[PDB]
Amino acid sequence: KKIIETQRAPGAIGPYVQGVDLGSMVFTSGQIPVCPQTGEIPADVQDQARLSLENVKAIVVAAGLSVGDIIKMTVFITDLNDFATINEVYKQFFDEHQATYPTRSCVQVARLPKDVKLEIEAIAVRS
Amino acid sequence: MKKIIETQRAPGAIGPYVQGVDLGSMVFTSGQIPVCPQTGEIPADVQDQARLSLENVKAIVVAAGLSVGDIIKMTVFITDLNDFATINEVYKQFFDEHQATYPTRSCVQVARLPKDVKLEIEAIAVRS
Amino acid sequence: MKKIIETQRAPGAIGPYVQGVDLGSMVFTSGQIPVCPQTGEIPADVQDQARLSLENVKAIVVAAGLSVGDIIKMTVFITDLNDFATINEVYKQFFDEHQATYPTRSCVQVARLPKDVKLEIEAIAVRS
Repeated sequence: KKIIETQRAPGAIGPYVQGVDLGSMVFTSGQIPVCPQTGEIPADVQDQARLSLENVKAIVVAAGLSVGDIIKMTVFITDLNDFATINEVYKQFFDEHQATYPTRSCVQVARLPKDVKLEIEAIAVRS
Repeated sequence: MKKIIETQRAPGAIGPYVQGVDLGSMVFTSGQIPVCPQTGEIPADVQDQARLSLENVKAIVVAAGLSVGDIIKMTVFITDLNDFATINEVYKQFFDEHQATYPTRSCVQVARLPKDVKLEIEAIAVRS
Repeated sequence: MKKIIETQRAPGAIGPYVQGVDLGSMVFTSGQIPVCPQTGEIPADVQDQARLSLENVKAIVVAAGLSVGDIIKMTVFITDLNDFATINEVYKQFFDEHQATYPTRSCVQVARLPKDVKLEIEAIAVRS
């Protein structure tokens, strides 16, 4: 049960840690497209998708793991019109790390913290 | 242990995901929607939709060497809580049919789901 | 080891699910809504609702021989983000009171929750 803390993901606002490392398994919090330095949210969905993804990556790498060890994601979205765009980014993100795609759920919710267009949580394994 | 689960008995991974992953001790499925594995059709009735997602979950869990009775956790994202009595009747019947202990569950009403399905079901199965 | 968890300190199961599953290394809870185990009722105020879901989670985790400080991941499903600051405050004091480090967390606003409660909270806890 080790806590994960990285400056390459946005710092914890409220009463949660960025990640927890259980030994075999790493769980991230839901990541939103907040810039870890500036605290800013990009306006385009394609930039939001990339930034949530990077924020997930940061926590997983801080645990000593890679993109390729992510086995499950959930993508919470606010607008299905954004779906093909989010998918393209999500695909390029995995391809660039030469990593097979995780398992995945994807649901459109009513609203997300800070009115972002998406939120991504992950589960990675050590081997 | 990481092994990708791939089956013709569940609908083909359309976008950037795999249907299931087998970690040895645990199996995770992608969220299963009511898409017919052979025809790509979405049944119109919520009873048939409920039944079809559960069957798709089954197909992936079985392709891993497991069964429905190994399912320990499900999340059931739905678009109408008024459908809930019917979903729940189908869902009870499914575990019963398979002589399976009921898993833990969360059920929430979301805004909308891929391909305008009424439910999406993700599952976690353990080996022993 | 697939042990069903059963406690009277959380509302009894109302359908095809169990309150919790103990796998040995981890414990998964069903999604907990703010129904009082003794009255079957829902308090109107969201601080009360948040506290109660959290107590209900704790009742199951504790039935497995674990404690609040062993909870590693929560998903908080809410129907109104305007409730969020209030829910956080209650959620934080809950963990502080138990001297527990905060779990990882996802928080989304859904459209509707069973019995029209304001939030629903599921958990995962680990033994070691």
